[PDB]
Amino acid sequence: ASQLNAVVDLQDRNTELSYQLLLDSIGDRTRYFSMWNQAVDSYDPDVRII
Amino acid sequence: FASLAPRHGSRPFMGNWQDIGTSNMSGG
Amino acid sequence: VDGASIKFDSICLYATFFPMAHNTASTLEAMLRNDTNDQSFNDYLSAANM
Repeated sequence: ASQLNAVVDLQDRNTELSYQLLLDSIGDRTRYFSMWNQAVDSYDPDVRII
Repeated sequence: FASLAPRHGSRPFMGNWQDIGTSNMSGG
Repeated sequence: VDGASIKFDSICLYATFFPMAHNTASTLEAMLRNDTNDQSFNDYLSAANM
């Protein structure tokens, strides 16, 4: 009825990186959760550093 | 609100009082 | 789709000051900083838009 949008979004926010850093602080990020496709990007440590 | 709490024995298993809000930020 | 395109080069701000006397404009400044002399405005439409 009031039609007043409660989501005020600002384009100098990074909601994606705010969620990537939030999952690190609350849980073990190495684990794989398929439902949210929660599988963190991870290079091999012996390929980067020879 | 002891009727909402599980009973470990005959005492209500309550949480702590000051554990209600969050305070975490990106380094702070 | 029809190829119209706008491009803004520069946007400048103008402000026309009344050249009021520096004791008259100091008296008007000091009267308008009272809580009883607050400038109160009103939208002409004054409506909720649903």
